[PDB]
Amino acid sequence: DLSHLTPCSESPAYQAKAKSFRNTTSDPESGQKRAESYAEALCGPEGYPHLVVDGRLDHAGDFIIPGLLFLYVAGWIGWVGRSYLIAIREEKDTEMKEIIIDVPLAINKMLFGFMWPLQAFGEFTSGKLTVKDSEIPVSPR
Amino acid sequence: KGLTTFLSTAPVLITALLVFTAGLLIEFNRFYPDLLFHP
Amino acid sequence: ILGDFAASFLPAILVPAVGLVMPAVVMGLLFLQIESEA
Amino acid sequence: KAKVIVDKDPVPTSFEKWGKPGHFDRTLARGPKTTTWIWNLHADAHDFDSQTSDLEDISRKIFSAHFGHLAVVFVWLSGMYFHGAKFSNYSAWLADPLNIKPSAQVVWPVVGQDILNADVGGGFHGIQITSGFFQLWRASGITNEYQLYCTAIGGLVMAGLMLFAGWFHYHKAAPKLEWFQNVESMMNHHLAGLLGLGSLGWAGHQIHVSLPINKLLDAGVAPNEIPLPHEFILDPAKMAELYPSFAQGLTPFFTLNWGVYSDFLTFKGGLNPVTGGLWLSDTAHHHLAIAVLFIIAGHMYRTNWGIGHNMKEILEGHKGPFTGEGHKGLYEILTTSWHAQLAINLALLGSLTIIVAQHMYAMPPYPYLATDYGTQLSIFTHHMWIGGFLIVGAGAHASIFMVRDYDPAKNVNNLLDRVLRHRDAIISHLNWVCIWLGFHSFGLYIHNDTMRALGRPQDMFSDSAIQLQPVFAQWIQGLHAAAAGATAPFASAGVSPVFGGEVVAVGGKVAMMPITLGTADFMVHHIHAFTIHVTVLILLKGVLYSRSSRLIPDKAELGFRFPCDGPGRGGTCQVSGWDHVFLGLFWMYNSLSIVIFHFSWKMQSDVWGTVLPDGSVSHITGGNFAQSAITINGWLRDFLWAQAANVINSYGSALSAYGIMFLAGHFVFAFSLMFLFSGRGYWQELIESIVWAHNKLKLAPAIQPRALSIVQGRAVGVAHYLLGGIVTTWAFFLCRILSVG
Amino acid sequence: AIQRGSKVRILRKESYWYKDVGTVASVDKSGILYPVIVRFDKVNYNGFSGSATGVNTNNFAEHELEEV
Amino acid sequence: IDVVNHGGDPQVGNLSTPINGSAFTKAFINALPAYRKGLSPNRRGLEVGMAHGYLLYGPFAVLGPLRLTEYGPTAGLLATIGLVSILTICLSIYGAVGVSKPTETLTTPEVPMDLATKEGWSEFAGGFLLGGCGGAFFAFFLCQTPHLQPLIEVASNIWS
Amino acid sequence: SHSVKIYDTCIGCTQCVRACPLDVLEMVPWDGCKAGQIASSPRTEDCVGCKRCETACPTDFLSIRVYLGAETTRSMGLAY
Amino acid sequence: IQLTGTMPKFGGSTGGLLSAADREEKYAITWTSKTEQVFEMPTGGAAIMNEGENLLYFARKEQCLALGTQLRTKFKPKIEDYKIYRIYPTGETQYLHPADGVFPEKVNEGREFHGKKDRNIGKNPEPVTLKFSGKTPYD
Ligand code: CLA
Ligand code: CLA
Ligand code: CLA
Ligand code: CLA
Repeated sequence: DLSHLTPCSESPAYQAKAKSFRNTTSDPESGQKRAESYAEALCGPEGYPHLVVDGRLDHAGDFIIPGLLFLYVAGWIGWVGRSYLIAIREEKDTEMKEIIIDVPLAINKMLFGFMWPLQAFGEFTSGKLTVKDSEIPVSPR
Repeated sequence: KGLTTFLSTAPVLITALLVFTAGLLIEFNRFYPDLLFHP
Repeated sequence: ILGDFAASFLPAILVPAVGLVMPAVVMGLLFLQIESEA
Repeated sequence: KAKVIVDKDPVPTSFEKWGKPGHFDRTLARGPKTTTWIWNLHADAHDFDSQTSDLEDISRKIFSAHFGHLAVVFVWLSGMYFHGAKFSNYSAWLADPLNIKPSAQVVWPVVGQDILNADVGGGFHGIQITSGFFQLWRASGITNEYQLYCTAIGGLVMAGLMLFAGWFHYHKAAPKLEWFQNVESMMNHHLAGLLGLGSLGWAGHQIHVSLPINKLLDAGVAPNEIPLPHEFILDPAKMAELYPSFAQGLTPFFTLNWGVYSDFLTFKGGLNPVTGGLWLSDTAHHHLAIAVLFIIAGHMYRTNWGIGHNMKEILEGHKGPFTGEGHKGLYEILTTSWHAQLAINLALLGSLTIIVAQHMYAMPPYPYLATDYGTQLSIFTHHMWIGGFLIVGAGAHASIFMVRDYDPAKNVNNLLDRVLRHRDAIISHLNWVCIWLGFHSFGLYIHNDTMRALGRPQDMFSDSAIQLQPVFAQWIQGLHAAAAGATAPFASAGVSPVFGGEVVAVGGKVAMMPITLGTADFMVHHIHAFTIHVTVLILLKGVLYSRSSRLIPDKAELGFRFPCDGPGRGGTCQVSGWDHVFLGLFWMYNSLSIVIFHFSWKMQSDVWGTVLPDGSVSHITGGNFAQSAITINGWLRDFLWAQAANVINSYGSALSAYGIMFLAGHFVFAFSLMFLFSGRGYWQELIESIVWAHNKLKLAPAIQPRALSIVQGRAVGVAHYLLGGIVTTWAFFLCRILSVG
Repeated sequence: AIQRGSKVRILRKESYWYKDVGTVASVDKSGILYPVIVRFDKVNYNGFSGSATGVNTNNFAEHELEEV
Repeated sequence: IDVVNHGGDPQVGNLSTPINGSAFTKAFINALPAYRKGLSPNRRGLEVGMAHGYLLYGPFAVLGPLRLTEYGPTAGLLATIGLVSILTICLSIYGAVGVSKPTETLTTPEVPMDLATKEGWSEFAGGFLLGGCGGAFFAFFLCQTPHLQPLIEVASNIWS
Repeated sequence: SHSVKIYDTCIGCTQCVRACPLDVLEMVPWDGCKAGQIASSPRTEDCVGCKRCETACPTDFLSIRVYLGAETTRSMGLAY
Repeated sequence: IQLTGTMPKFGGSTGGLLSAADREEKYAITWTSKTEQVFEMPTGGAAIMNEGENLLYFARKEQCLALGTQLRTKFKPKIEDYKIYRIYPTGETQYLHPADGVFPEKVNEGREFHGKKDRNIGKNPEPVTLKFSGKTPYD
């Protein structure tokens, strides 16, 4: 239940720090906005917010939402890269547009890269995502 | 015509991509600063 | 400086023997061993 | 003999080659089959000799690339003047230069970097700059930011003009090969026309602009009631009310009555007590004297009219018994090889930049330069680093000359042939003097560590202990302190307060003190000589053994830049001339780091500090160079541990970017050792393991991933090593001196 | 079945393109040990350090191959 | 006029410079105890050891842990004796391994044939021992008997 | 002395012999190649081990292969 | 045998013969030229190929073939007629580089198979087979 971690509003070390939060942007009340926004976290004896990473809810915003957001964005980047790499193979001049990127193909790969997990599941169930161990270069033992 | 091929090279496009990504992150942390976690 | 332990004169003999005398002997003997022909 | 002949439109201006990388090399044009193509694209982009075999095309490329480099430098200079004009407190600094720090860069508040805007005075928040631009503009007579804005606009116009000239001299009217071979005209126009006319124009500016504006500034007039420099020329009455020898015209110049110009052309010598800089009358007189001397020297060489020298009969006549044939072949060497010219020019520019560093600290040329310790420390450190880099590049290009441009047919029994013939006697005696200097410069420190550790303070090499007083340098200091009035009878004071005299102090801080030399100075100067000698040993060993050795006799066919000849002959690793530059970069790092450490400790302990009202000087550290700069533990404790208390406690303050850069340089130094220690065959096998995992998911790249080559691995390691160490020392120096200075 | 232009997979373990598919440039009919010249899309490691080029063909035997 | 010539054979890796082999360095190197024509071993070694033992009572007598103490000259003598003994052990084991004929250079066209054998290098080592002990003791006696001898005050005021 | 071994996957391109700096290698006639020749290493006691022959070999894995073994005064390449 | 040759006009260097050349072995290269030109020694510096036949001594075989490569390539008269010998201090001379009289890159009858394996390099025995014996897996 994390009795050692108190909420930052009830913690009497966070309230001493929260007066002297510096402004980060040009907004004059940015320190006060940070102070009110970090009060819902858990603070230790230092008076600083802590993040609990075990997938629980009311602390899913620490890791689960940023983690799923990164997984979507990184899957977007990797899937668009893999799609471009596959698309530039079977047209007999691949190093030149590996080094000088074909922009009209890359734009069509990028803007249609939002549906990366559906295409990933389709290629996984279709077997066209993973190359079989026979048709692949392997170093000598 | 030969200029668009130079702009389609890997360093020019990676520089444009990194400047666009850094600008997007900087413009996000200006308007919405101090996001340690999702509330 | 001699110590309060028993036989305090033995550091005054063994330490120069193990630090100067027998390393000179071992390097001379090993030099003759590793540099002799046949 | 010297005429202008060009080819009209030799290279068309088209963008078709912009989209075809690797066009300059035949091997780079087949296409990127491996990732080594990408690194070879940048490694051989400027090597114009490997691109074309015709020296005329190489010289044309070099001449047109110089204009692009000058355009880049002019963009940089215009950016600095624009930052002074728009984002600086220069107008605030001119009012109160003793309590307002120079700042010329504000930091945008998007994250918590708004703390990096230091409170420097006058209601201005920004980064305290240490470049010395503010003192330079005060010595230039610049009073308002509009004069900086005009100079920034002029810098942009000049940068565009240099870009247009670079396009013009490669695509519209490109000079022939014999336009470059007549170095007689080139050197005459660089001595008289560039250095001579440039210093004459600056002497005229310092007569007409810098001297009246700076005399009104030192007299106590605020800069916004100080008249602009053009009514000093338009109205000579205001110019002649101060320094009243402008009442008479230019006729005493032409009747050789130069003595009446003595009020504004002085030879005072010392420092200005008001500002702490050199007298601007001394600088104007100096620029006039060297302008006349350079213009005279620019009439030495025969160009078109019979009078003059040809720089060959000078070389032909210089021959002795120990050499025989002499300098025959050297004119053809320096007029057919660009690399020999770069090796000479880069060595002299590096030693020149080191001279600039060693001179501007002792004779500060600018008002309130010695008062701001951060500016003085930064310009000394920066010019030492630039100078040492240029010297190592000179060793590099001498090595490139020896395998790519040296011809044994033109060099029989001359100086270069005989240097190659007794290179073993050169390198072995240099090796001996390096070993001797290492023992009798570093073993003194080791002995001092041992006797200070063993409780033997009387057995050390100290001032209280066995003394090692530098009697020759002290004798030379005594000669310079007594030089004014005895051997320089028309100097008011010495050239610098370093050699003797009194404490020159401005405000409450010391401008300069006498710098007494003791046992610690002797020992650290011998370490300086030792490290310089080892850098000379590695670079000169790379030069002399560039073509051949007892190990690899056919080493010129392998080239300048090759990794090794193989594991044979015991293993011929790092045999090339490039790898000696690679090791000499580490040794210039070591040398110049010890130089700037000696500077940053000696000046902080014995020169810099505050002046008590009683008259004594309380220094920054407290004069601990006499007793702690004789031990490595003293250098670790009283210099590295003690003075880095500012860079590590800088977090949450205005100098926290320096602590960040301190840690960042530590990271890059540690990151270098992955490339320096490991080898290519580990990483190629690791990339082979990664390629299969990419092949498993159809992620095979068309350009096959290779590990970095052995020379590129060494280059990446040494570049990261130098970057991480230099950034660390920059951060440590600047955060220390922005807290104690 | 080994003829010029047929795509074929390498069975030499030590080859760079072990279990990789390349085309046949020529097959020699004389009595030599490795008559099948096979050219590949990728390039070998071969070359000096820093060399951007490498070989992409080699001779192979009949038993060192399989037709796809 | 080439003052820097070869030794008569250009393809040998050496040069006959003024310092190397001109007129005054061929003599005085051929006339040192090593390379002198008429001397036997245990006489070359005697002369070399006497010179070495005499010179080595300079950085032990006034440069040591006891140099501020009246036992300082005696400790310097003992240290010189110990260094001469270590060097004699080094010479003895160098000979006992087996020596070749010494290197002939431009300065020394004739090297001592008597030092090309193990028996000659044993005589050289014994002569070095006796010479080193004699030279160290002679320098000790000369430095000790006036008990101040203000030439020792020079280079000890320097090595304070 | 090093062991320079030439294997039967040799195309007889003679690049190893021209790349060899100490005349270790030569060409002998051979019926098992299209070029009609194979490399041989008779005076392999002169091999320093530089592997310039292994650098110049155009086979997928090298038909000429240097094994660094016992070190002599010629394998070290010592002028002294 | 006995090496009839005159030495090129060289000023003498420090990279030449050391003490082991007169005690262990030294090497020689003799070559005939019909013109006088300038060459670079592996010793260091430049020397003069005088008219006629030349004899040079070196401390290594690699220095002699580094000279022979400079005699073959990079010269317009294209000198191939060079012979390399080994001289032991006993006096014996062994004729080394053009043993058949033809260069090794050109095939010649009368040369036998040295170091030739009638097996693929991948078809080599494992070291675990050859444990505790003098035989190494490349035999
Ligand atoms: C299409 C691009 C792509 C894809 C999807 C993959 C995917 C893979 N890589 Mg990666 N990688 C790539 C490019 C790519 N990589 C490049 C450019 C580099 C060189 C820096 C590497 C070097 C590399 C290493 C060293 C390792 C991986 C690993 C892996 C695996 C785990 C993911 C990971 O660790 O990411 C790590 C990703 C990086 C370190 C760099 C990725 C760079 C960007 C994000 C790639 C996408 C941008 C691309 C340049 C342009 C897209 C094309 C566009 C024009 C449409 C996974 C199979 C690991 C593995 O084997 O796990 C099984 C492994 O150890 N990769
Ligand atoms: C990486 C290159 C680099 C960088 C970024 C800088 C940057 C800096 N330099 Mg520097 N410099 C360098 C290399 C570098 N320099 C080299 C290679 C030299 C040797 C020529 C110098 C010599 C130099 C001097 C002498 C001074 C600077 C100063 C400056 C500072 C202000 C710049 C300015 O406007 O000064 C403007 C300064 C001047 C115009 C005076 C320079 C006039 C010199 C004496 C004439 C040189 C003529 C010619 C170009 C060289 C010919 C060489 C000859 C042997 C043939 C700044 C920190 C100044 C400084 O520290 O002020 C606080 C300063 O006075 N530098
Ligand atoms: C007047 C100055 C001068 C000039 C123009 C030359 C000219 C040249 N040099 Mg160089 N050289 C010099 C100074 C000079 N150099 C100095 C100062 C060094 C000492 C370090 C050397 C050492 C040297 C060697 C060792 C070699 C050359 C070679 C080259 C040639 C091609 C360069 C190329 O294409 O590489 C372009 C490569 C780069 C631009 C990469 C540089 C990467 C650096 C480390 C980064 C810059 C530092 C920066 C502040 C880091 C910021 C990090 C941040 C972005 C994150 C060309 C003849 C090469 C050659 O001729 O090959 C046969 C060669 O191998 N140079
Ligand atoms: C602390 C680190 C360190 C040390 C000890 C050395 C040591 C050496 N370097 Mg250096 N170097 C280093 C790091 C180091 N380097 C690294 C990082 C690189 C960069 C890549 C190299 C690469 C390098 C090159 C490229 C060269 C050297 C050379 C030298 C030698 C200079 C001659 C000298 O000073 O002799 C005196 C020795 C010392 C000062 C070391 C301290 C020894 C003390 C004073 C004496 C103590 C001995 C002790 C009493 C013995 C009795 C103990 C008993 C139990 C055995 C010396 C052996 C140069 C060389 O060999 O030519 C001369 C040279 O060419 N260095």
